[PDB]
Amino acid sequence: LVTIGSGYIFATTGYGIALQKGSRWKRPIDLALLQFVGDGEMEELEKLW
Amino acid sequence: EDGYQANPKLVVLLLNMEREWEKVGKWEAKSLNMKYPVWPRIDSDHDDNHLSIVTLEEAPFVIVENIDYLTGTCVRNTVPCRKYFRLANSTTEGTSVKKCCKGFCIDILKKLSKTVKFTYDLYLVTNGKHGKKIKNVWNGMIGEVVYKRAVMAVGSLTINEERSVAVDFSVPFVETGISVMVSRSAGTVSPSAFL
Amino acid sequence: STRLKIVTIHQEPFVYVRPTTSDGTCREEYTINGDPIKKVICNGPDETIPGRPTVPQCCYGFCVDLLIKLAREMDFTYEVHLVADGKFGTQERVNNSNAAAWNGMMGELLSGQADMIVAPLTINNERAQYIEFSKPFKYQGLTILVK
Amino acid sequence: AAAWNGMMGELLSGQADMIVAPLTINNERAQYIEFSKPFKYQGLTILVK
Amino acid sequence: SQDCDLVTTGELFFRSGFGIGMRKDSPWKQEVSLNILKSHENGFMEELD
Amino acid sequence: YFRRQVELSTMYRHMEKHNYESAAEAIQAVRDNKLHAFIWDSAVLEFEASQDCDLVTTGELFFRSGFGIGMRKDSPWKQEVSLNILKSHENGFMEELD
Amino acid sequence: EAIAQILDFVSSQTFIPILGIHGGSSMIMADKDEMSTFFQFGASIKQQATVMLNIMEEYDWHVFSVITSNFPGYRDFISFIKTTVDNSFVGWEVQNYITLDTSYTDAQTLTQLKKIHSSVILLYCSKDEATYIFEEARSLGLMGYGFVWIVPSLVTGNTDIIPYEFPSGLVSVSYDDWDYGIEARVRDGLGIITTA
Amino acid sequence: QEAIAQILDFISVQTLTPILGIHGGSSMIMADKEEASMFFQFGPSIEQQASVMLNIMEEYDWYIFSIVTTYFPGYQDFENKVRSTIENSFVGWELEEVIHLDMSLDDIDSKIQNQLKKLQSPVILLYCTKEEATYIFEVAHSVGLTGYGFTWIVPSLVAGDTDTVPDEFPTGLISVSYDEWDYDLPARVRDGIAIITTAASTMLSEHNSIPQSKSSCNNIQESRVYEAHMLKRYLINVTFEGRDLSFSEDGYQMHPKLVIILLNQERKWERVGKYKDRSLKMWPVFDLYPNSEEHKDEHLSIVTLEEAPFVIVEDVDPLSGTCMRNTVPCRKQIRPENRTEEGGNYIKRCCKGFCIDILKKIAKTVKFTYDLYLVTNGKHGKKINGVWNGMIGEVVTKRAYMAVGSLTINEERSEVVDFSVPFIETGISVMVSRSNGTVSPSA
Ligand SMILES: *[C@@H]1O[C@H](CO)[C@@H](O[C@@H]2O[C@H](CO)[C@@H](O)[C@H](O)[C@H]2NC(C)=O)[C@H](O)[C@H]1NC(C)=O
Repeated sequence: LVTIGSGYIFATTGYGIALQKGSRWKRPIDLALLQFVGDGEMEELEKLW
Repeated sequence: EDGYQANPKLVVLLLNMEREWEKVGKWEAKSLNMKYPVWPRIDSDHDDNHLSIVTLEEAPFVIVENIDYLTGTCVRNTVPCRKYFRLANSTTEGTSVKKCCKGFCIDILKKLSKTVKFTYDLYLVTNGKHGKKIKNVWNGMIGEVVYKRAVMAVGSLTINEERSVAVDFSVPFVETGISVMVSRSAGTVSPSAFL
Repeated sequence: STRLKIVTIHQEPFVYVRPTTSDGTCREEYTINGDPIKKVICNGPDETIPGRPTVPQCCYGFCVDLLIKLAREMDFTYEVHLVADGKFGTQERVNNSNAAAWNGMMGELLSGQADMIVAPLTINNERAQYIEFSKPFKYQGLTILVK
Repeated sequence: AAAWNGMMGELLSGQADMIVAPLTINNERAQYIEFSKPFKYQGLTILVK
Repeated sequence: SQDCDLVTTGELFFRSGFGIGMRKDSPWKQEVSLNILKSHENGFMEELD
Repeated sequence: YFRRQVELSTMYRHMEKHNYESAAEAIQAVRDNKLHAFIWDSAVLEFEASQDCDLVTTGELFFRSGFGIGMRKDSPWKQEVSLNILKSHENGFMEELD
Repeated sequence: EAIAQILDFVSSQTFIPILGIHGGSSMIMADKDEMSTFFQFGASIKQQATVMLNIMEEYDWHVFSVITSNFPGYRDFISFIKTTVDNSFVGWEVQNYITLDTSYTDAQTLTQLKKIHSSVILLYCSKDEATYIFEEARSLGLMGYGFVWIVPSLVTGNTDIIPYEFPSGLVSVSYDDWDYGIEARVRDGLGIITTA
Repeated sequence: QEAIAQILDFISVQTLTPILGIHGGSSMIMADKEEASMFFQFGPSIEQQASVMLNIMEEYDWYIFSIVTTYFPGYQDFENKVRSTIENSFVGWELEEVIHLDMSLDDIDSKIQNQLKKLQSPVILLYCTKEEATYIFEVAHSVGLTGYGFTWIVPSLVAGDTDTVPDEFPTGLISVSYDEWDYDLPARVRDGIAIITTAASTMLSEHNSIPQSKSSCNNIQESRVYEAHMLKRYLINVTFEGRDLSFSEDGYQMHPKLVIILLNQERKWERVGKYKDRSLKMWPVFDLYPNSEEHKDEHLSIVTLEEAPFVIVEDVDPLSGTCMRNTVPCRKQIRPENRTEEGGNYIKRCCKGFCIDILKKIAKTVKFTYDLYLVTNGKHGKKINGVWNGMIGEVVTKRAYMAVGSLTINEERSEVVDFSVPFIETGISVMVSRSNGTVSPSA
């Protein structure tokens, strides 16, 4: 089984997490997340899973 | 060896909020029983501690398998998981306990236990998987986010504007799009144009 | 105010920057598709030649077409200029007194001179702590260019 | 709770004063007993085809 | 792709995504994203790229 | 390693449930094709790899270790032994035997 | 609490079978002597802890502290935790592991206790000691969230009376009277005697 | 007494006549001088002292610290000065807590005790009045904060007079103070007067105008007293004997000699070290910084040699002072090549790599502190004639306890010194390139 051509999906999106509209644990949550992007582990998780 | 009943007849008692030993649970034979599956919250909610959250299970983000019932325990590098055994018609929510969860989201959640320092409760959705909107009322994890059953919903869920009016996400961790997997082949044209 | 201030930066193919014509307007050009290439007059900073910091120039490209769409869609007017000191934006810790993330294009925004940044501006934790980023137009990763 | 037994416990036990075998050298064992300098440096691989 | 005398190294690292920028109290923030999402779903974004 | 590596707990059990009393049976399972894969150290295994060879070793050796004699503590000879085997390396004896 | 031991002492000399159906006699006691004694109250404290562990298994991991503070099994309780941990079937671990109370400044134990930072406090001290411990915990900050208390019969025994200062919400658990009648226990035992 | 200087600041404000002081209370650290006020204090600026505290901590490489302060003057800035000084540096040192407290009503002890009890940090900077220091120390003695492994560091004010020291202060207390030679009327006045005459010298040069003014507070201040304002700069720029009295904006001397002092056993104040210019002389006067037992945290001076990849010597940034991040310092006396004796200033090149990393990892488990330097003579241990050479010599001379590096193992060295189990596979080998491939027609 293979992807289409190169594999560009043609629909562009990334995963997201819900929060109560009123809730903003996310603005605070965001900061932790980026460094996580920057951190090598995302790629470890990539390699992991 | 204490001359005591071999199978202890035991009951679990919690020191209650107002000087009371509310019956936390009872112990019968080998099995351990707690009357309330959910963990009680002391006083007022503090620090969004143990916020309820259900993460959708899929190959990409989370994965569920049974706990090692031979030991009665969940795998060390996984997370012990719960769900509500379906009983929609029934008054009871139902209990779908003892299932372990895997995946990088699960691992991120571990990162988050430490990072945002917040305890969490995780369960599985029953009606509709990823939110489905039909007529007046929406369905899925989004429903439990709207109903106040769930604070945050986690999974392979895609982002859309409608979800955006209702709720929000600031992460965008992985690149995903609609796609097709085909078994296909390519072939020579004009025998290298006869050289 | 309907009128808006936009700061951008030279970075092909998202933002091309060319001199206006003698009469001060942008040369009419056509894309491969055949639709007229939309251009906007963007204040330009210092040129390759000595001095000449103040200039009127022509801007167009991916990000410019996006701006035009956003402006038409949310119904707002704007004025575009190229960022002072030619940079995207990073905080500098200790040049004399402790300093902010006022470096390049990003600081300009902090000052309030620019009300919106429309360019290939990477969304990251450092910047998100101080400004608001919209949903990312594109997903990209760093690579290496060689001969 | 028990001694490692087998070849090693017999050794602790004194059944065999000295153990001559192709045995890998590790810290968990090492606290309990003295070990000579290691003769070979073999590494785990997966033997299948 | 435009200059054939130049080439990229194969590895892609530090995966990251670009975005529009506004002050946190901008009244156009809610509108700016909804528009971006609509353009992605509509295909406008694909036309430009 | 699987024990201490909580990271490998999954694998620890996955592995445990299929374990053998000895190499003869463990090699045989792969040979018999009862088990698709077998995990063990190099000194005992490679010689067998040469011996039959239908089977193959793969990847990079992990968790390196050097073989040594095991003796009860305080053995007044271990040190001498160490010197002796050291000499065995020095004079190429160890090497010659291998 | 003391009463059981006393009657037990009589048992060692007399050799007359004795048992008890309610209250303190039913309450646990230190390890039985080689000569058989009276013994209905006693239960494997280890077992008792495994009961508690089941609760810990459901909601408790990396317990804050297990301390051999007072009465029987300070040394004995210490081993089992190790025995429980020794199986290594799951991923168990400990953070706090000390003893002591009354003889000197509580502080040597307290400063050590300050060092531990964990989820569930394990208690093996009498209600009297516990009374003081309650006083200690409030100053200590153990009473605050993230420091659950696991309490045995050592304290739990006074069902009728709970020291107000007892920072509630921590699990206190032992046998309950309504479930089984006190009078009910005696006939059965008599029957057992008959069958013996 | 500290308060006298403050009163004098008020007086400066009142009469606009320059005043300075060479000893004692006038000398003690004070609140940043109001700009209008004109005054001279014989002590090192609060910021400067904080800097010295940081240098001292850096010298012993105590990265993790907390600050206990009181509402006493300059407390807020102290935090600010530290925030800049600590912040600028690349290193990841940690500030644990900052505590601001005062005794109010009947609960200051409760509140202070509850507030102080949380702290766990090894290195404490304290700032307060001397007496307050007495109370805080009694409280610390109750709290157990004074005891071994925790250490306290103090600015000038608490030490006060050298002669008087309530033993309420814990021993091993580390604090900064002015040089004793400086603390004599003889020179502080000689110096002060010289400063006055140089200020007057500049009265001759700048404007050819007499500085003399009516001194009475009761009488209306002279209008031409105003001019003295400009006169202050000359005042600030005062030097004599080729020595700087130069002040700083706070009014403390701009370049004042200073000594690192510790409380020696019992009642003695012994200067552990001395500070000259930019450089810090962290002198280990007290070799054993550990109370009760010499054996605890046993010293393990270590010698190594540079080889790639394992042990790599790198030159530290000149601008970015001291080793950065991972590199660990290694010093070998800078032996002059020309000098036969070759007595040397220890080198400042940072060793880093796999060998260093292994030591760093092992050291944490071991929890033993250590000093690392580079070998000079013989490189890898060698037996030449009847005598050994290299790091092994320093192991034999007991100039090194343990030697680390790419060092191989052999029977002779195992005979003379016990060796760790080898962590790597190595040996003799060859490095060359193959010329060609053989063809056999066997297809
Ligand atoms: C303190 O005063 C001395 C003496 O005037 C200053 O040294 C002179 O600085 C001037 C700057 O214009 C130079 O031209 C002279 O060459 C220096 N030495 C002389 C005058 O021979 C010094 O600069 C002053 N310190 C400060 C605060 O700058």
